[PDB]
Amino acid sequence: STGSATTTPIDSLDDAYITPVQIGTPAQTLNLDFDTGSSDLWVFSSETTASEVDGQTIYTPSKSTTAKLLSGATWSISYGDGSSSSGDVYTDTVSVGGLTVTGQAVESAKKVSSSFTEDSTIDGLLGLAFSTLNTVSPTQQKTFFDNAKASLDSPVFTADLGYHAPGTYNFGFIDTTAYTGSITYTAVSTKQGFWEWTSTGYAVGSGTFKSTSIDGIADTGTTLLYLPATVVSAYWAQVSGAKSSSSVGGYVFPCSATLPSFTFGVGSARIVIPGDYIDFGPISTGSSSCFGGIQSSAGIGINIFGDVALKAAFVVFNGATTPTLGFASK
Repeated sequence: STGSATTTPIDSLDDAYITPVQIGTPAQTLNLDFDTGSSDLWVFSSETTASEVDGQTIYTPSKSTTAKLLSGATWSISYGDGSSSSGDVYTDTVSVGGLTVTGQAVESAKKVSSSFTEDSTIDGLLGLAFSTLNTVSPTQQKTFFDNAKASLDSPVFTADLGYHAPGTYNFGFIDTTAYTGSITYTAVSTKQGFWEWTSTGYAVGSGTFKSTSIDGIADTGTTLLYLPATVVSAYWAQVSGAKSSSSVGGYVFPCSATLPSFTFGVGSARIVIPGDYIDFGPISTGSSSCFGGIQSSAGIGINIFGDVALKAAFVVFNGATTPTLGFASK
């Protein structure tokens, strides 16, 4: 089997991407944030504290003839940005782009943090990291991809995120018309539960490529590109007037600037992020100071190849017995 679904930016800055997902019988379609950095499929629901729902579409398990409460199961997750959610668990039928999994764990939120409430466009998350990170207790549950992968034509999914435009998540096949050149594959460590890999280096604009190992994670659920402070300082030094602002929480730059590209290495291959992918717009409405899309990872503990990086590539998440990642230009 295969599936193919369009993913759409939630706003004009590409702050996140949402993908429609059918849950239950009859189908209830929710728009979920596909997140290769986590491993829970959780949704706003009829069980979510009413004051914490503000415009989201909810899953109502009592209206699904295939929903079954997973007895005794609870979940609770906290994300790297400080947001969180928790609740109980159903199993139900879940379909993405024509690919159907029966008995998928659907984690129904009883509580969500304010950042989720305040984002009316995101109805939940669909985790695509390794199932070892799933938070369901006392019996850990499998991700949608883990449940589907034996049925797929090939045990892979691909992320093709757009810049200020829709893109595609495919399951089970590699669309050879969706990229240019070849796909370069690179080794993955699953020891932390992530799609963790080592970039071979970087360049700023037309500058010389610096060969240096940068261990990080491919994370579709993180907006920005978080890299070591040395790398980030080298990038922003090429933008007149850019500075790290402690009050804002990262590098900012004059909105009148023209940003240089940023290149990262995948083996001997090179992925070029155009400068305008690095512009996240005014820090507050009407400001002429703009927020940068490349930020230091120093306070995180891990480097993160988030959407800023991934949207410059066609990315293969190869879930073979030994997982690998692939990157192509597009």
